[PDB]
Amino acid sequence: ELNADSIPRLKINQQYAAMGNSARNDADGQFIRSNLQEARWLIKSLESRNDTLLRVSRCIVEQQQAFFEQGEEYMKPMVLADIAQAVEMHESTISRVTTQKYLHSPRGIFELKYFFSSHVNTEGGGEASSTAIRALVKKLIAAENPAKPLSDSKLTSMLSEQGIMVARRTVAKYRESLSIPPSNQRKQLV
Amino acid sequence: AEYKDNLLGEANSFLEVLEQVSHLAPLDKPVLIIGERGTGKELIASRLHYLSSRWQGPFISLNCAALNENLLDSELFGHEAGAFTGAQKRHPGRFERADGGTLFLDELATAPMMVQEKLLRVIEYGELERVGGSQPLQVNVRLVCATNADLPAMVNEGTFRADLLDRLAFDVVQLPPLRERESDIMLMAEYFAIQMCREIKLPLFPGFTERARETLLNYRWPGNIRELKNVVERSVYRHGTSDYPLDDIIIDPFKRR
Amino acid sequence: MAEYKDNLLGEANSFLEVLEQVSHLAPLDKPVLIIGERGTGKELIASRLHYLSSRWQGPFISLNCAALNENLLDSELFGHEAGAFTGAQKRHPGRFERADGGTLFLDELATAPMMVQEKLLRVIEYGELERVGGSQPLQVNVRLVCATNADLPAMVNEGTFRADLLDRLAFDVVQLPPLRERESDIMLMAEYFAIQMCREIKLPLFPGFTERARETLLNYRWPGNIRELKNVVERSVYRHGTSDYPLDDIIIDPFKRRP
Amino acid sequence: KDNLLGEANSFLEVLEQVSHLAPLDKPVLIIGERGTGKELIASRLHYLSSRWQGPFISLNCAALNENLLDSELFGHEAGAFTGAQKRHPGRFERADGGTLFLDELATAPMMVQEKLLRVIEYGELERVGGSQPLQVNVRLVCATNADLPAMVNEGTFRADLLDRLAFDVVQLPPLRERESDIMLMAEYFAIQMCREIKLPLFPGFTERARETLLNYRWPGNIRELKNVVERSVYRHGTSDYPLDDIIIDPFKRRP
Amino acid sequence: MKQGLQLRSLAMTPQLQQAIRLLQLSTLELQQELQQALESNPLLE
DNA sequence: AGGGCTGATCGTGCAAAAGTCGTGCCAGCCGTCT
DNA sequence: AGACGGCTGGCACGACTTTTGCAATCGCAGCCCT
Ligand SMILES: Nc1ncnc2c1ncn2[C@@H]1O[C@H](COP(=O)(O)OP(=O)(O)O)[C@@H](O)[C@H]1O
Ligand SMILES: Nc1ncnc2c1ncn2[C@@H]1O[C@H](COP(=O)(O)OP(=O)(O)O)[C@@H](O)[C@H]1O
Ligand SMILES: Nc1ncnc2c1ncn2[C@@H]1O[C@H](COP(=O)(O)OP(=O)(O)O)[C@@H](O)[C@H]1O
Ligand SMILES: [Mg+2]
Ligand SMILES: [Mg+2]
Repeated sequence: ELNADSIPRLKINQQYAAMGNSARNDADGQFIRSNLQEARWLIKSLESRNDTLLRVSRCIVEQQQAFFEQGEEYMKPMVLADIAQAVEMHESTISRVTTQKYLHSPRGIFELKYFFSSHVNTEGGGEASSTAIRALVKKLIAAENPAKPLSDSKLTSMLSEQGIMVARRTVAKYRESLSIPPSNQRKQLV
Repeated sequence: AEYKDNLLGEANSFLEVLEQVSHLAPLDKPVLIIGERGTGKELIASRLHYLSSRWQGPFISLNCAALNENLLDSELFGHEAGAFTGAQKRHPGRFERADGGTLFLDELATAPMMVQEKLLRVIEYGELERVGGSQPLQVNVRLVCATNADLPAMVNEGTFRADLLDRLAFDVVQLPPLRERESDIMLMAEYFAIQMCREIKLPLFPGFTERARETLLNYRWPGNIRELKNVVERSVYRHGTSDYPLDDIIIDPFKRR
Repeated sequence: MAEYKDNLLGEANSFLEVLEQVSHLAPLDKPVLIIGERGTGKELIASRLHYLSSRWQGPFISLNCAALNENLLDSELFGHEAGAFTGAQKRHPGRFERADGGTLFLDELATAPMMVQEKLLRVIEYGELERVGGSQPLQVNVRLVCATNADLPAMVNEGTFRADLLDRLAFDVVQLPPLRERESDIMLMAEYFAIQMCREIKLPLFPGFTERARETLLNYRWPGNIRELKNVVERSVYRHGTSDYPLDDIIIDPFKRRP
Repeated sequence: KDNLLGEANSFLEVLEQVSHLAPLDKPVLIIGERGTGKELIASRLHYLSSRWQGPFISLNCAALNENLLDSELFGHEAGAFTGAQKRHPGRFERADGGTLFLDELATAPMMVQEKLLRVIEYGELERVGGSQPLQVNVRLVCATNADLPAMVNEGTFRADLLDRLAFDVVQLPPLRERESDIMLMAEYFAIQMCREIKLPLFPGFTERARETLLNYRWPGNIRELKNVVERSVYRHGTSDYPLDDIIIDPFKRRP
Repeated sequence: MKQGLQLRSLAMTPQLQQAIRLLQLSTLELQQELQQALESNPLLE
């Protein structure tokens, strides 16, 4: 549901709308008509932004319902072109106006780009993403000895066991993205 | 994972075919068929796609018949921009339809031999033959076929070049004839009786006379499943039929008075 | 330089010598033609020459001859766009125009229209550019590749192929060792495909080859040279069985109804 | 504007015909088999024509787009359903006294034939949706591989084309007919080839097979001559590569 | 299928383009911009 | 008296140069057991 | 008491995104310039 209270409403001054036609002066009427045209263009722009946002949001929530329900660990690889193809979303107006949209859902507060998760490989016609990988790596590092955290190689093994097949290079890279100490640096005396 | 919908495939050979499909399911290669008429083959193809349970949609579903002009199935490998007249942006379609998927080849034998050659040329290397000047692009997707057409016959005919014919040789399926299947036929008959009673939500499944099932057997039954589905609604068409069992099955839509 | 053959499914009999001749012929860019049978390594030979696309910048251009439907095929030759056709768009040059200098792999279909082949041949002979319009042909060199899948001088007699196009074509042929001819790595490339199949299956281990199976392999007419051999290889691999038996039954004719 | 002269007395007389015609702009035909080099001679006339600094550039008769035939010689001015641009005239409009060798005339549509039959009319260039035609003088020239009378008995080209036939189509002598500098032509072609072959010189050389090649079909005067020359050379590629046992049989099964 | 005649629009640039560019902005970015714009117009509410 | 010339209107994209992530890849480093 | 070893982050390339920078010729006819 679009935040209609957070959705501004553009009202036209109807008193000016009734005070211009009677203007026997052409300059006042022309200025009023130009102002009305500009205001109508602006209001239509805001409304089109809202409507396209609602449509793409429905498409993403359909795509990210698994991300909405199970969470970032089950965040599917979501892209604009795929979403635009899936929901018949704008081919370029969407790419423009996609910036700065936020949503409150059972998962929490999520950005517009936060809904779209990157693409990662999965065999057997399955598919994989990025936020999924981040949450899975967080769990795997949690599923490590308190004295010895999970290795980036161990994280790669865990990802491959999950079928993610992140491999050690992306495993270390995402652990850097997750900003956690891996095995030989998170090592602590038991 | 995802479970394929129930199919009345009670033939023991049908179970065997299902098993063969099951073995092939982890595999990923061409899948052809003998295309028995009135026989619900691409339903089995879907059960395959379902058996694969691939993420996203790999169960493309398009025939060849509507591709009357060569351009149509030609546009199964669509157009990019401005080749001929661009009626809409990125005329490409039906190709990425199984982006990471598989293709269902229906009405395949009717396809143009030039069209067939184009398809085969796509098969191995995977190059995107987009009409209009551009660069190709592969995609890891598959294909599958099912047709009453006799492949050895067409090879004698040379309707498609032999290269493609062999290129397709990775999994065959000879569906049993409608006149071949009898016990499964009556089983699915009761099944469709119940299924109609459900979908229409009519208060009572009327039943059918023993004479009703016997006469339906005496019916031509050219399509074991496709004809049966039409007969199902044909009896469902009758009003008050649900209240009491009746043998009123409407074969001919043109039948009247 | 030299790039490792990603596949060298080659015949020690004379496709060794054939490959040697190809390597000798490779450096120049003059007319390049081949010859072969239904599914007889000829795409693989195309890859051979594409590796033999010497140095770098080997722009692989494919000419799937029996494609292009009917109508705009003409444009696919020359170049679309401008305001010309039912549309208007930027200069999508013809497929030959699209690749400048590239490798022109002929699909050995033998086009029904000699004039259409002749129009391609005139552009193939030289490119003077199309400064008038993209509807025309342009000023492009290209490596060019041909092959044979049928009887050339017969069609010359059969009038199927224009003599002038034939005279320009086949400056140096490349025939192929058939399944009825090559017959060299039959068991060798056979187990090669077998290992590929096992690795694809992630298979435990190769059960082996039956002497009856090997005898059948020798006896095979092999209607398709390269692939159909690999085809039956895949056929047996899918047929599969216990690791106890090295090989069972014949996969030469999958078409045959399953027992 | 020259090449590896076949060095023939017939060639001498044909060149004489060309030179006699040189100033003239009359439409011209030719019936030359592949390797004849009549096109090369034609363009040699074009550069050597009275209009030495003239716009002389051919366009294969086979080229034209199925519907763009009007858009072939004439060129788009306004409308045409494009809805934009389409303001560029035809290369034939781009001619104006220049040359466009009517190659491939052996196969153009009877439709193409009649449209050109209009082009055979003196001047009057009409374009799409036009106001006033253009009487644009242009030099006409063509060559064919076959017999104009043969087509005529077939009726293949309308006799309008025969009217379009204007200048006496000189014809290239057959390979068996030409037989002029076969060793010398081989010598020049092989000089060029070894240049491309980058080998030093033909230490083998020899000429018994040169006379053997004098007993050759030679279907293309330059199409096959040099073609077989290079075929044999590349099969050799060695310094000591003589005229002995070098065959022209690329289709044939070598051993 | 082939080519002949037949076949046949356009968008707007600058003013429509500026209006569209205003929407790619943030929510409160659009709100403050709307306030600043409404500061001028005598025919809006 | 004849030519220039004027814009009042003409509005949901894209494209383009740029940037930026994914994944890899690689190089030194420290705990330690040798 | 120096090498193993995984860290761990620097470095890399393309691959997906992306933001901005972009409006007209209408249309006559009267007015201005010539
Ligand atoms: N298990 C099933 N459930 C629902 N519909 C079915 C089932 N099996 C077959 N059908 C129906 O039968 C019709 C034709 O089936 P089929 O004979 O496979 O087609 P074809 O004539 O191409 O072989 C299809 O429209 C399909 O809806
Ligand atoms: N070593 C190999 N590596 C890859 N493919 C091979 C190999 N040996 C045989 N094949 C297969 O055999 C076939 C070669 O024949 P191909 O060139 O496709 O047929 P055609 O001659 O009709 O064009 C292909 O299907 C190819 O994949
Ligand atoms: N006098 C010549 N010197 C060198 N090469 C020639 C000569 N005449 C013809 N050729 C060769 O003939 C080829 C052109 O073929 P051509 O004879 O024009 O075919 P056609 O006559 O059927 O149009 C060119 O590659 C050119 O090298
Ligand atoms: Mg069917
Ligand atoms: Mg010629």
